[PDB]
Order: sequence, then structure tokens, then C-alpha cells
Amino acid sequence: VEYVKGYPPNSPYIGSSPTLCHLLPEKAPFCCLRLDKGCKHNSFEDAKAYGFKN
Amino acid sequence: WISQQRLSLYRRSERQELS
Amino acid sequence: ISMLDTLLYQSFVKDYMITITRLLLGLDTTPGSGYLCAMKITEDDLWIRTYGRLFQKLCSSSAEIPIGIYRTESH
Repeated sequence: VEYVKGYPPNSPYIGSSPTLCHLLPEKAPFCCLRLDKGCKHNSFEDAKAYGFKN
Repeated sequence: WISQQRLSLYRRSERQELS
Repeated sequence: ISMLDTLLYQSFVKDYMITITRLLLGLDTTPGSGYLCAMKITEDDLWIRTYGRLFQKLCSSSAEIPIGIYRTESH
């Protein structure tokens, strides 16, 4: 997946510092953030199954 | 994107942030 | 948390001290600003022996300035 430089849209507090952070092109769903249960997107239970480089 | 985006956020005042 | 509580007490004599700390941390990044990096001295980098001569190569080639060093001795 590619990345795009930009300021993150949702700042969780008011007085926050905006910075460029290698954002995702598509805004990801809440299910795909969780590892433990693989949803209908990329069914991976553990973190090793993703195959993280670095 | 690179040049115009960075200087715009720095000069941005508190009232401009809240809006 | 109590280690950088001293920061605020130092800020009385030095107004800049908070702003310069956050620029190192990479929070309040202005357009013309830097960031902290880590160049590990591998077996190839032993070509340079001293910290003074390390200052030359970094400054001349890629316009970088070192603050300090982090050693890992066997003991």
C-alpha cells in the first residue's frame, strides 16, 4: 500500500500541533486496526501473519 | 502541498484554528 | 515524569528553553526546523576514529550537526 504526506484530519485535542506524518490514501476502517480478530478485509489473527518488514 | 501548506499552518492564529 | 519537571523551573531564566525542547522532540515543528536522528557507527564507519573528524564528514557532505554519542561497552 502507498502513502501520502499530509496533516492528520482528526486531532483528539484542541491545542494540537499539526505535522506531516505519511498518511494513508484511504481512511481505514475501525475493524482493520484490531489484530486479534481478522475481519472481512485481511483475516489475520496474530501480528506475525501480517508479515511486518522492519 | 509542500511550500504553501507548511507556512499556512505556522502563521495560523488561535481563532483560525478553532474555526 | 519528574525528570523533565526541571524544564519548567529552568524556563524562568530561559524563555526559549521550552520551544527549543519541543523542536528537538518534533512537536512544534516550524517550516525551517530539524529533527533527531541516529547514525550507528558500524565497521565501515570506523574509518573515522575521532568525534572531531566525524564532525567534518557529517557537516560537509549532508549538512548535519551532532549533539552527542551513545556508547555500549562490554562490562
